[PDB]
Amino acid sequence: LITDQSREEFDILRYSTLNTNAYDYFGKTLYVYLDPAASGTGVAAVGAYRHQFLIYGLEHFFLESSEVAIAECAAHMIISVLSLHPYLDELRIAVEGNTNQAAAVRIACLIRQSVQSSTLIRVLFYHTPDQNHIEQPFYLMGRDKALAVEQFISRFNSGYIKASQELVSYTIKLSHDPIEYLLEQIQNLHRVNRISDDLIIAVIMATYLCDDIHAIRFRVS
Amino acid sequence: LITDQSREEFDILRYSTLNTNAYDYFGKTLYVYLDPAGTGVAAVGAYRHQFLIYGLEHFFLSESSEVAIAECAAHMIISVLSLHPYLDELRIAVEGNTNQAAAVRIACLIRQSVQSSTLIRVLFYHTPDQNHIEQPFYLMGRDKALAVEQFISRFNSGYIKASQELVSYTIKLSHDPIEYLLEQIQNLHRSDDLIIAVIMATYLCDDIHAIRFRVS
Ligand SMILES: [Mg+2]
Ligand SMILES: [Mg+2]
Ligand SMILES: [Mn+2]
Ligand SMILES: [Mn+2]
Ligand SMILES: [Mn+2]
Ligand SMILES: [Mn+2]
Repeated sequence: LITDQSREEFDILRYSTLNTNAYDYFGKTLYVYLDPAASGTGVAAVGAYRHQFLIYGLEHFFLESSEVAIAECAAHMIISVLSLHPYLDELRIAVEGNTNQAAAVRIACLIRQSVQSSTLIRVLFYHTPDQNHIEQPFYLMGRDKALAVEQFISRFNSGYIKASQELVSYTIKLSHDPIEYLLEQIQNLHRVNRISDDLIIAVIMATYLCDDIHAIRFRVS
Repeated sequence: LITDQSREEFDILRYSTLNTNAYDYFGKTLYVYLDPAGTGVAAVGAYRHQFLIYGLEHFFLSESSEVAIAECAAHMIISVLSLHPYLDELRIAVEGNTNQAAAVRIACLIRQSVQSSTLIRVLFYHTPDQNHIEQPFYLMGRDKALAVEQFISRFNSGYIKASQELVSYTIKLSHDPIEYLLEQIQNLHRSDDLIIAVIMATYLCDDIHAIRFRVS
């Protein structure tokens, strides 16, 4: 399914971002995605380097309002990633509103609040047309899922997704190695009972939406 | 000559060997080379079909000329094996083109420094001379060209990489060992004593070289 060799490499080879002053080959766009949800919240923040993908942040979160914390957990990850990578100059963010578009709306709003208080930046959100035929800041996930998974798998096995040394994770880092933790969940992927899959799904997606195809669904919030 | 990328990537891609606990495709064997007099030493191993640098030394030289050279080489090694327990054998080549005899003393001294300090199989590269005496040194001739060609070809293709925590005692704290070798890499056209040590180490990792290594 997913090759031991591809997994190993993912583990023992991470990109030493803080080693160079030559940024001329990395992205400048941080792309982030979050699965909200007994269950857990997944957050992944990725960017490009040459023709490859760099994971800069992972959160997986368990539980005053669910919604205020969820927002704050993610805003915290972004302001730290951004801090460590000054070549970044734009945030493209996608919030899965799949079980409750209502809540996810506020969560978008809240994240932007937090981030822009901290730091000066472009902040766009994944905007999809609602029921009154009107654009909102949530991702409704569905028929793409399959392509997205079958894409990562392949991208993964060929070594295109790489972690960074200085990857930020305030939820996972004090208990596990973000990356080994992630692997336990990649190890668990299947094509299409008790298997929290929220971290990996968040990764997969945050990697799929970076294309040109979706370059326009992101829009000033 | 060498890509602006293959450098850039060397700088920012290093093996983090201690999150893994497989070592299923890790080179158990560690290859070491040294060029005597600037003197240069390189500890090198294999990952799958690619190479890693584990350790690096450029030492400048009070008497007992051969003892310092060897003692320095040895310290690196024991530091390096201590960090990578999967390492279980040792293939050391000691260049000797000025004096061949002094090459052989340095050989035997390194041998003693290690086996005193740790229990491990240790082979040296051998070469016949006047009397057909298979003697524990490597003589470096027409191959330099070849070996270096292979190296360019390998390094551009991204197969020669560094361990994120690699040993250097002779270098590390006013210079970064990686940046330090890297400046010597931008020099090569087919002083330089370190990179030659690197070029040779990797070169000797090849199966076609195995029988030349024996128990000293
Ligand atoms: Mg640098
Ligand atoms: Mg591991
Ligand atoms: Mn979900
Ligand atoms: Mn979920
Ligand atoms: Mn020499
Ligand atoms: Mn020399």
